Amino acid sequence: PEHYIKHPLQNRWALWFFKNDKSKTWQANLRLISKFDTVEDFWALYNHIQLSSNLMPGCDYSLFKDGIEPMWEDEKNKRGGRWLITLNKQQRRSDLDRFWLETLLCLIGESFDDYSDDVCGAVVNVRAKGDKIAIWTTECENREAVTHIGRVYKERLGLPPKIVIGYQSHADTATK
Amino acid sequence: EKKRYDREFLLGFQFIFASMQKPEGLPHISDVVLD
Ligand SMILES: C[n+]1cn([C@@H]2O[C@H](COP(=O)(O)OP(=O)(O)OP(=O)(O)O)[C@@H](O)[C@H]2O)c2nc(N)[nH]c(=O)c21
Repeated sequence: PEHYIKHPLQNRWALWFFKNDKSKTWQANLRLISKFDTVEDFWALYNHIQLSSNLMPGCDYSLFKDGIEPMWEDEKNKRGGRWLITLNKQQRRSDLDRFWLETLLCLIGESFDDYSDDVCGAVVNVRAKGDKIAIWTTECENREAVTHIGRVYKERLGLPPKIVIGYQSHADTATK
Repeated sequence: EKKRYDREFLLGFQFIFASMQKPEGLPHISDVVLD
């Protein structure tokens, strides 16, 4: 074990936590948990943190490439958007953790081939009205990349017909 | 060469010893970072 060689990731990633406290400005509620850049260090982190399904409503996890803040305002996000799925109440226990882990594996495994460079990160929102999972990409008008990421992501999630997936620019989200 | 990994490869590492060593320097976030 003292000579074990870890398996490198293409990118260094940062895992963030968001705590719901409406008294604070939104970014003030972000907390960096840790960063990693190997397969084994990914699992060491994942294996020592709470499952998404056990977070308090109003909290988030986000996994973003090192140097990209998990917010619309980042240079790498402001022209981008997200591939979003929304779950119902029953699906929190049956699917949220599985879908989130699959999302993490798509990110760290660079599953979108020559378009994985358009990936910024992913977010899971634990919400009473319906949990959300999304992959954030860097440019909504990189339509080849957006298509490829969306198509592969949906296949990897294995979504049933009742859980749909769509893309939205952050500019449109911010303006609602 | 880009470092690309399929899901089965990644999952195979989840419980090897290196993946069970608690990371250093974690913040104290109750019920999030499991201590
Ligand atoms: C991702 N994000 C969320 N917020 C704030 O958090 C609020 C809630 O954003 P939310 O992503 O937490 O969704 P929620 O399910 O709680 O509610 P929804 O608006 O009905 O979809 C947004 O309206 C913003 O005020 C954000 N505020 C800033 N400045 N930048 C961000 O990246 C950002």
